[PDB]
Amino acid sequence: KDTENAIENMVGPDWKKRWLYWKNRTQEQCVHNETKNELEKMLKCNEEHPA
Amino acid sequence: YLASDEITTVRKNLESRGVEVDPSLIKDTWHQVYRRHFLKTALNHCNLCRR
Repeated sequence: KDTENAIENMVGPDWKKRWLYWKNRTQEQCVHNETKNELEKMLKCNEEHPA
Repeated sequence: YLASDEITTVRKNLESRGVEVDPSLIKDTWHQVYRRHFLKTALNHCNLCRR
């Protein structure tokens, strides 16, 4: 849970959060989330990727 | 022209989807890919120059 909260801290709001509360990513959070999505694709392709 | 590290991004998108790729296959594919785009764009520009 701590890791997930830290992720939400760096990547910023969800899009569903945008429609729900009008609450969106900051520019740094936009960059963080795009990186996160590319790093989640990397783990989907390889679930055993080293830390 | 693709920056020496722009070759590395072309490699990453291909590496993620499951395509073995090396900087020489990115330079040969690119030289042919941009020879064609350039000339066909020039011919569309012909189509627009005509009027």
